[PDB]
Amino acid sequence: QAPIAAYKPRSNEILWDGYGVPHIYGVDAPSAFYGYGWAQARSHGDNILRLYGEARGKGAEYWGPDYEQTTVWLLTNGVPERAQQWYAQQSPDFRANLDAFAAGINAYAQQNPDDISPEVRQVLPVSGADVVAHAHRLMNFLGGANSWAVAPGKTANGNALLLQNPHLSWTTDYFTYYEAHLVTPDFEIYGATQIGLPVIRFAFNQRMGITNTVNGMVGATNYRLTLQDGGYLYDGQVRPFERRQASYRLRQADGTTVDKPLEIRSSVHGPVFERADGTAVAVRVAGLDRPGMLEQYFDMITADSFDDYEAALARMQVPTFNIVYADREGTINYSFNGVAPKRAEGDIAFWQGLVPGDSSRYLWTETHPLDDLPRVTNPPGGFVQNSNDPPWTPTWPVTYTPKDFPSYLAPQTPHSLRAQQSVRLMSENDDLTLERFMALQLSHRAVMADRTLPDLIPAALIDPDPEVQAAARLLAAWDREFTSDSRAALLFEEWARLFAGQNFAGQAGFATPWSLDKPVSTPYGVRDPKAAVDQLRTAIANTKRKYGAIDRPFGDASRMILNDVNVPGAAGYGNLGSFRVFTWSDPDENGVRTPVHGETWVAMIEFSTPVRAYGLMSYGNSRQPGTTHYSDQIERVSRADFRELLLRREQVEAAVQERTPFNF
Ligand SMILES: [Ca+2]
Repeated sequence: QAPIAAYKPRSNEILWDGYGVPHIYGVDAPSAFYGYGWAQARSHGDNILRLYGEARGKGAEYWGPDYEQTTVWLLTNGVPERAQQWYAQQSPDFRANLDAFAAGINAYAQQNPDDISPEVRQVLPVSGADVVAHAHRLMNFLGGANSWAVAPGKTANGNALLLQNPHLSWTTDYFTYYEAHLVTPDFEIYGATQIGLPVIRFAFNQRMGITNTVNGMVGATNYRLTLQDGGYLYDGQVRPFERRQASYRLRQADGTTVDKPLEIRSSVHGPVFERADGTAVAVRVAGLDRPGMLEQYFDMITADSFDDYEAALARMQVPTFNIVYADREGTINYSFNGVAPKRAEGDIAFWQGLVPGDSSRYLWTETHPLDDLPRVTNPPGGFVQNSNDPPWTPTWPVTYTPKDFPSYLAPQTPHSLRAQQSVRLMSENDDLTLERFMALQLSHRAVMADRTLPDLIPAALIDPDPEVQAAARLLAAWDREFTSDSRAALLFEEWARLFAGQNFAGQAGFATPWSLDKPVSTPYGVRDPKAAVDQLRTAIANTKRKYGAIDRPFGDASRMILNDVNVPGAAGYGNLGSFRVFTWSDPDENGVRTPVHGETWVAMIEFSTPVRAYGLMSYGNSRQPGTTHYSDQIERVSRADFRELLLRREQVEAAVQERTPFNF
């Protein structure tokens, strides 16, 4: 009935498990934020300090030419200054949490100076504003993911299920996910978030949890300016620019710095940039007046009820993202979230291109409230999903159509085959257990082979080239599954690179086009079989060149390699239909390839009492030099051997490998 008793921390301590996951126990909120700062510094200190330095607008100053473009970009958009403003604009309670987090970082570095790379030492001390600045850069001035939520009625046990499944870069520093656990007398949060963020974006606890995917919210407008007589033409008149003289320091090879002038020009729209070709472009970013994004996430993930959650969401301080919610009470929700300008005309394509910058006709000033955006709560189908598809099949049966919303909010483009799989996997299954839920997450179907091979194979068999004939039989015998042992998968990928373009998203070659009326079974067929066979001819050559043969085992070429761990790969490209994603790189000279992005933080939660959750982090929980917690999870990933996620104090106590008492 009621959830299990909340644990009441009586001292400040971090209990680390064997995988380098910190369980931070604090006697109050600032204590927990401090411990969290300390832990992030231990696990990712170098890259966090680097990023904070950048978000200060001091990249060029600290590290020279390689960081200058970012410095100019951030200074022109007034990011470091706005962060100082946002910091002061925090509620006093949340500002104290931000101060504590920054102090935790500083105290870690103070106590462990040997753990801090020489190049980033100059960044210290960090402040609450630094924290705010980085979050500002990340959200407003910087892939893929899956998301599932399942309602009780669709499960065997009667408890909601949740999937957290972002697919960002395995290398990009600011996209590094970190797993942590925060406990105070008043709240509990478990999950993953980008390094440097003091709040957990992919969070769950005993009561509730959320996950995120990219929706590509069009939160900015690029205005083409008409330059005339030193100014710009606007409503038939020439307006002079706002001009501000700024400057920044650039580190030289000899370790000195040089002062570089930077004039920031602004039109009524926003700051002005000149492009390569010579187009003067004013950039107008929505939601610059929304200082509460971090606290919004915090209030969302510590909500005592769905009503409280929705009230926090409705603040409109989080500028983008599809956000999916589930709780132990049994509510599931999908929200197409972001800060979207109210506009009187124009579809999404119009607002994504260069918009005329000569007229107040196109100057928006207001943004949509939450109730104007596509949302689904407890739908008849008993699930919600999003795999970066436009928000038109978030559940099945659908509860709204594209007509119900302004045409500028979201595209109406063909749903990817991964997204089609996502809908099929949830809709086609009933009486789900957590085990089965987890099994479905591993899906790696070559859906595009289902759509194309029935037409391609017979066409290829009539080609006079015996090697093309053999290729057809190889593809024909394939079970259309991206398994390690597959001898046809690599060849099929190579054919698809031609048939459907290098991103596998091309549509022109299908016989039957995509249709929202058949959203999980179109597009289908091969429009021009003869042409497709010539593509296979080329693909055969490409496969042999890249991999050495047309039938090399998929998991022999596709490897997951971190430090000295080298394990076989399975699953693949989302746009080919693989739900579980590994975006394999181009191969090296031996035909070996590894994931550029794909599965990173993967968690599956059942809101039973107590909750039960399993997860993995592909690239471990630390990237600091010398850590044992970088390559220590990837072998488990290769076997889909998920860790039980430990939220209960006694579970944490049984798993502890390191104890860090702390003071605040
Ligand atoms: Ca150390």
